Amino acid sequence: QYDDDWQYEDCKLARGGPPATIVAIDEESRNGTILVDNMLIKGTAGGPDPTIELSLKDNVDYWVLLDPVKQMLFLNSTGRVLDRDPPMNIHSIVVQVQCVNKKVGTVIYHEVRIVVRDRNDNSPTFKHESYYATVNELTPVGTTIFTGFSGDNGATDIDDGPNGQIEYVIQYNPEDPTSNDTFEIPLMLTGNVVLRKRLNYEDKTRYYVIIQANDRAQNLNERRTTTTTLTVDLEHH
Amino acid sequence: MQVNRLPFFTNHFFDTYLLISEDTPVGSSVTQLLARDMDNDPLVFGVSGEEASRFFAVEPDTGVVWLRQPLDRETKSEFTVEFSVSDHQGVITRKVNIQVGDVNDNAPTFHNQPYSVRIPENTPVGTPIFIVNATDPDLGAGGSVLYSFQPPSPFFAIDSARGIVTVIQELDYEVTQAYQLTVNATDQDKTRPLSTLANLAIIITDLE
Ligand SMILES: [Ca+2]
Ligand SMILES: [Ca+2]
Ligand SMILES: [Ca+2]
Ligand SMILES: [Ca+2]
Ligand SMILES: [Ca+2]
Ligand SMILES: [Ca+2]
Ligand SMILES: [Ca+2]
Repeated sequence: QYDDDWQYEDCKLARGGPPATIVAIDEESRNGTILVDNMLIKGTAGGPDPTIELSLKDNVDYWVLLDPVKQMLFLNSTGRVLDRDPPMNIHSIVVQVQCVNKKVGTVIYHEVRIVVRDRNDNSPTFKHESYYATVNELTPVGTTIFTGFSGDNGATDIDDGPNGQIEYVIQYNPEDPTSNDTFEIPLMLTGNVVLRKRLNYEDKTRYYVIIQANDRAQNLNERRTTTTTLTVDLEHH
Repeated sequence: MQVNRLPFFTNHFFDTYLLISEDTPVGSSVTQLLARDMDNDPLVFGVSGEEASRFFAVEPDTGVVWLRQPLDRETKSEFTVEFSVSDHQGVITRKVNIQVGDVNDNAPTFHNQPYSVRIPENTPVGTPIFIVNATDPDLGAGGSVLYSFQPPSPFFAIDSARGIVTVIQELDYEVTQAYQLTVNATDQDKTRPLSTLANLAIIITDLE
C-alpha cells in the first residue's frame, strides 16, 4: 500500500535541485568560514527525539566541520592555511555528509563539493637578481637588444590564470634619465627590449634600464609588481 | 604609436563555476562566452587543451559553446576548461571550473548472483537466512538502495535497508518444497526511481 512511506522521508533532501551541494570559497579563507549555510536535509538530528544521524565521510585532512543540529558546514583551518597555489595545490575539497535514517536504517550520502578560488596572493619573481646586455654602438634603431626574459628566465608568478601571467614595462630611472627614452618594450607580454635611439660610445657607455614586472589581475589595484634592472653596456666599433 | 588594448572575458562564471547537467544532449548550447575589447576589435573565441577540445566546440564569432560528446558524472565529476579570446594582436585565456551535475541514470546492480539457499523445514521464525546486495553509483537518494519482495511473501521478509532475508512463518516441507521469490532493488530518486529484479531460490530440506 505504501502507507508507512512517510518514515522513509527523513534523510532525503528537503530542497529541490540536483543531489550534490556545490559551494565556492577563496583560498586562505579564515578558520570558521561558513561553507554551507544549511544542508536542507529532511529530518532532525538533535532535539528531544532525533529522526536522523548526520556525520562526515571522506573528510580528508579534516578541512570541514559539521554541526549536525543546525546542519552547518564550516572551514577548519586553525594553525594552517587553505592554499590553492603550489606546493599545496588545493583546487577543490569533496566530502560526504552521511545521513542515517534512525527509524528505518537507510543511509543516504549527500556529496559536498567545494570549489577553491585563486586569489592574487603572490607577486612576480625574477629568476635572476639582475639582468644584462651588450650592444654594439652601430646597432640600428629598431633592433631587439635583450631577450633574457624568454622561457621563464624572467618573471614568473605562482598564482593561476591572469593572476600569474606577466607584463613588463620600462620605468623612468632618476639615476639614468635617458634610459627609458633610448629603450622600449613594444610587446609588454614578452619583455623584449629594443633600441629606440641612436647610440654613441664617445658620449655614454652604460644605461641602467629599470623594468617592472606586474601580474594581470582583473582588478587593476589587486595587481602586484616586482622591479629589476637591465644594465646595457656599449661595446666599441 | 597607438598600443593595443587586450580583450577580457566578462562572464560571471569565471569568478565562480559553471554547472552542466550530465543529461545535457550532445549538440546543446551550454553557455555563451562574452568578451569586451576597448578597441572594439573583432574578437575570436576558442577552447584550448586536448581534454577540453573533445568535450566542447566554440562558435568563433558568437561565442556559443556546444557540447561535443556526452558527459558522465559517474566517470568524471568536473573539468577545468581553458577558454580564449583573441583580437588578432593577442590571445588571452581564462580557466573555468565545470561541475558536472548528476541525474539518476543508473538502476542498481546485484552482486553474488545466482541467489540460492538451503534451509531445514524446522528453521525458526525470525531466523536470518540470506543477505542480498545491490549497489547504485548515482548520488544521494538516487544511489541509496531499498530491497523488497515482489510480491511480499507470507513465509519470508527482507529488510529494506540491509537486504537480510528472514523467515516469518513456519515452514512445511510437505506443503511446499521450494520458493522462487523476486527481489526488487530500487533507488530512492524522488521523480525518477530506477530498479532491478533478481531471483532468490529458497530450497527447503526435510528432517523426517
Ligand atoms: Ca595561496
Ligand atoms: Ca593564489
Ligand atoms: Ca600574482
Ligand atoms: Ca584590442
Ligand atoms: Ca551517468
Ligand atoms: Ca548519474
Ligand atoms: Ca540510481
